[PDB]
Amino acid sequence: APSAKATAAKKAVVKGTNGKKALKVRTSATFRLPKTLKLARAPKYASKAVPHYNRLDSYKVIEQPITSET
Amino acid sequence: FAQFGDLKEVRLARNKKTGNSRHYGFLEFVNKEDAMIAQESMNNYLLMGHLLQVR
Repeated sequence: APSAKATAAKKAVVKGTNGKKALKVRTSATFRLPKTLKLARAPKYASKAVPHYNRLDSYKVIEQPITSET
Repeated sequence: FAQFGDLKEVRLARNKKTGNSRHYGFLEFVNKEDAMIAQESMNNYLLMGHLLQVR
């Protein structure tokens, strides 16, 4: 005979009935990388230790006027 | 032992004097196969510091 009630109890005592896994169905036939975190650049030091002063100020932009006859 | 099948009848050993158990007993559930699978399961089963043996 099967002793059907016992076979449940058979696996019960030696394993502990935690035999059911769960699965999540992947409807997509493919698989790509999960959108896991991408953290933010918060350094210890700064990259060049000084904000550079303005390189292209106006007094540098205009180099000369012209005094010519056109 | 209901769990291992329908049990027919059970009986254990109690003292006839200040009645308490001498720590053994007997059983038949119905079947030979039920008996042997229960034995295979609980052959050397454990609990606090007795351990059941079965025949």
